[PDB]
Amino acid sequence: RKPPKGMFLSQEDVEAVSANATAATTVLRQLDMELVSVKRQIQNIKQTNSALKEKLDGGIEPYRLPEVIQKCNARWTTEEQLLAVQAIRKYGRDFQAISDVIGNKSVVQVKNFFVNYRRRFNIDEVLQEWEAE
Amino acid sequence: ARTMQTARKSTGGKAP
Amino acid sequence: PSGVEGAAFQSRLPHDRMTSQEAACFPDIISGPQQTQKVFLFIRNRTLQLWLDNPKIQLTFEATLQQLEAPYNSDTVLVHRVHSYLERHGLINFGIYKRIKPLPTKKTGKVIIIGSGVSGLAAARQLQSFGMDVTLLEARDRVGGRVATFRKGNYVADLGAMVVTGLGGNPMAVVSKQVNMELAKIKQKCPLYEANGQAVPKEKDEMVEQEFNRLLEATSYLSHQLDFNVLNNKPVSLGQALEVVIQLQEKHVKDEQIEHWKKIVKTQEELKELLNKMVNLKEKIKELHQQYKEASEVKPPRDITAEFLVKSKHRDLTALCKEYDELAETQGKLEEKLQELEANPPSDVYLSSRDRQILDWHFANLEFANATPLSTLSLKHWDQDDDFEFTGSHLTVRNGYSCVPVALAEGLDIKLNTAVRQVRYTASGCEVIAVNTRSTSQTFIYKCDAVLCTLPLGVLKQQPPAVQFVPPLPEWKTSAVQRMGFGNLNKVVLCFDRVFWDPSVNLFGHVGSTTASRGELFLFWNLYKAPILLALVAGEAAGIMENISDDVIVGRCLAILKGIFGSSAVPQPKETVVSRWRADPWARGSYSYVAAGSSGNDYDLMAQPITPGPSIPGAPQPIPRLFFAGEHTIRNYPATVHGALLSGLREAGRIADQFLGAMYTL
Ligand SMILES: Cc1cc2c(cc1C)N(C[C@H](O)[C@H](O)[C@H](O)COP(=O)(O)OP(=O)(O)OC[C@H]1O[C@@H](n3cnc4c(N)ncnc43)[C@H](O)[C@@H]1O)c1[nH]c(=O)[nH]c(=O)c1N2C=O
Repeated sequence: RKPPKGMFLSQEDVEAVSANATAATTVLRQLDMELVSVKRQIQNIKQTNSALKEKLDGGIEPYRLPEVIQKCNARWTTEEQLLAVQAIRKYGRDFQAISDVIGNKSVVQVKNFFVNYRRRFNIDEVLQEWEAE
Repeated sequence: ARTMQTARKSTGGKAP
Repeated sequence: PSGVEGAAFQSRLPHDRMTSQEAACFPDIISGPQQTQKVFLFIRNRTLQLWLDNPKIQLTFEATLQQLEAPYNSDTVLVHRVHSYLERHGLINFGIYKRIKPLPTKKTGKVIIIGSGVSGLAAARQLQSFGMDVTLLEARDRVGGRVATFRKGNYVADLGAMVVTGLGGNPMAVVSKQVNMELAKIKQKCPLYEANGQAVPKEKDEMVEQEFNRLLEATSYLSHQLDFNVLNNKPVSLGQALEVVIQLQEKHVKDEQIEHWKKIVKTQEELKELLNKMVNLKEKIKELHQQYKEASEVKPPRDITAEFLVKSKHRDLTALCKEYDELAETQGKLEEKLQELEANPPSDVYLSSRDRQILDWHFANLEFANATPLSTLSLKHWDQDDDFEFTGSHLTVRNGYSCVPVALAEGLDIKLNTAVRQVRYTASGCEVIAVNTRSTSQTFIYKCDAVLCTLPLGVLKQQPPAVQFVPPLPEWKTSAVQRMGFGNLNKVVLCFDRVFWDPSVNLFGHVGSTTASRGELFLFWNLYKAPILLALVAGEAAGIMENISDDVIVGRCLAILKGIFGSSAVPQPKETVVSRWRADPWARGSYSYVAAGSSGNDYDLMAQPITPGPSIPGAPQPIPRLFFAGEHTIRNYPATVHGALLSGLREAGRIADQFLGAMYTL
């Protein structure tokens, strides 16, 4: 019913070695040049990737700034209220981004902030021009 | 034929 | 099996069922009542058991029925009907047995037997035992046909049959009990040795051989599963199947590498994509870092728009430093996954020229068993006789196999040096025209009732014909002779003055340098009591080596030995012998095979005797006058000696029934 394990004897393949005499040494060269054709293209992206690696030397260690460690307060200084209306104009609704700029306010306080002062700061007017970019 | 092999008798296609 | 059911197997017969031959002799019983059939099968097996129990002397019908046990020993007519069917088709009282009921005073019928061959000798004794006049025409000056025994001094070697393939259910076992025969087992252990003379290693020996058999089963699958037996309209040879199996494995090795390095380039290109984002991200990090430093230059206190611009660029720069690390986690996995795929590559190639050399030795081993190259062997039917293989060790005759035919031919009428030229079979009889091989003017005319023809298939296949059949053998017969195969196998014998080989090893190999030399002296044998080596030439090699001198052969032969045992160790041999069977006019080959396009069913056509045409027109269809026996005529056991022997018992039955009456079918 089935070949010995490891034998590969498909009906399709059998007609293919036997259509004619050298139809054997045909489809076995068809692989030796389809096996080098890839095998060069490895080294030929393997070397392009060795170039990109050289350009990324040392990483981004020159360009890091220390973490802004600061406990997270509850009252809204007129500074924090003003850092806020500007993040909303640069960050849309990404509260998460917004509560890093202010950095001692919480993503929740962020959400409440949008609610409480929406009439006063015309946050609506704000957000609609954020959308225009 | 196949019966004749006395050394290293082959297996494939037998009824074992 | 032991007991009565043992005897049925030792006689090549199912203990629990009637054979197709028992049916034509006993059709009132086979089609009768299920208990009936049982009673008969017991009578058969019980008799066989008696003969096989001590076959040195004749089994009278009296002795049988004496020992028969009630209720079986009641129906005496059935016992006669059974003791006759056995003795008649020679399942009992065949061989060299001291006769109880002495031979009849006056024989009836004349039978010329063409060839003092093993099949022919087998017939001669049965017909002579039956009460007929038997006379044998042999072309050689020695009795055995392809059982040749070279004898010189104490050196002894068979250039013909050499091994008994198993005593399980073998007729030859009975002969040994009757004949004096030194049967010694062959130990199957066979080392191998490549061209260098260095022994092969258990690693590769086993790696090769199992892949060989696996390749066999592959062809067997192609043959019976994919009905692969035609291609550009010809039949498929076993060799052709093998190379398409091998060529599909060399195909799969390449498909397997290609979808592996094609995995590497999929991950090289996931990395090439990855670095490109990293380099572009770094530039964005490099510039945001600038902008942050530039707006940090504005010193406190500052208004909130610029205080936002430092907070902002700081959050933006922490946002892209966080991306660039999750892209160096990801270069972590891919830089790893790509040493994975390089440290676990697949099989480098299907077979090393060191492998395919040791593989070509397993194909020489086939071409030895079939005495032909595998281009010729038929894909579906080459092994069709596998089911009747006997059981036990293979054995050898240390005192020379020829001791059997010489024992078999005692007391028969044999005319040596008598070359049959022409067989004339006519409605009233047969006349056989024979020259004397020494002085081929000298003519002999022999007249007889029926002619039993153990001519080897080669001699029949010969064109121009060694023997002319008057009238022509009909087209169904001649075409059965073209389709079949007679192949070739040769032996070199090397007779030294002392052992320089492993004496407890009976045989060892030699791997050949290319494919085309795979059978060239591929296997040696140490079987004879004296220090004798003996070496095979199978495959295409054996036919081609007939044209080379003994010296050249023995020279080559001697070399391979030196590479295995060392130049100092191997002395020049005292006497040496080289067979050339395709060259012998009383063989024209070695034994037979199922040629591509042939079947086991052409072997049956070779048995079917010939009944000549009416002499006077409008006369009644006559008797069948021309009979055939020999190793080439016996589908279930071809190419062997036991098989040839059986065939000549077959025609002793068939002849006696045709000329002395079927007295057991009432
Ligand atoms: C090299 C070799 C090795 C092995 C075997 C065989 C070989 C070759 N064979 C085959 C059988 O021997 C063979 O089939 C049978 O013996 C012939 O049994 P068979 O079917 O009777 O064939 P034959 O050749 O003896 O019959 C032909 C005879 O007829 C004669 N003859 C021919 N033409 C004639 C004419 N015109 N006039 C008069 N006489 C004529 C001729 O000289 C010869 O004596 C083995 N058999 C076995 O059992 N174990 C073995 O190991 C082996 N073997 C090794 O492996």
